[PDB]
Amino acid sequence: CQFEDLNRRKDTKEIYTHFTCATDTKNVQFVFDAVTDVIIKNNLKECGLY
Amino acid sequence: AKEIEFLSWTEPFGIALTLFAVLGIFLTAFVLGVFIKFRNTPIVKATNR
Repeated sequence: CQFEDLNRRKDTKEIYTHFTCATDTKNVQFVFDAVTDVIIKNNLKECGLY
Repeated sequence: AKEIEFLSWTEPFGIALTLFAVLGIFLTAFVLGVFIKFRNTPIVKATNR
C-alpha cells in the first residue's frame, strides 16, 4: 500500500503488484495477463469508449 | 344522409393516443437531456455517445 501510493497519475495509468519469491514460477502468466489487459484498455481509450 | 367513418381527432379514443405519443416524445427528450448533462461520466462514455 505504501509503495503503490506514490503514483499521482491514477486517472491514466495503473499498477500491477504480485508478490514473488525465488521458488515462484507463475510470473510469466502474470506478465502475459497484465500486458493483455493494458493493450485492451489502451484500445478502448483510442476509440473513446473508456 | 349517409355517415362518414374515420378516426377523428376529437374522438375519445384518438385523444389518448395523442397524449401517449406526446408522453413518449417527452420521455425521449428527458433521456437525451440527461445524457447531454452527464456528458463524460464513465457510464455514458462506455456506450457510444
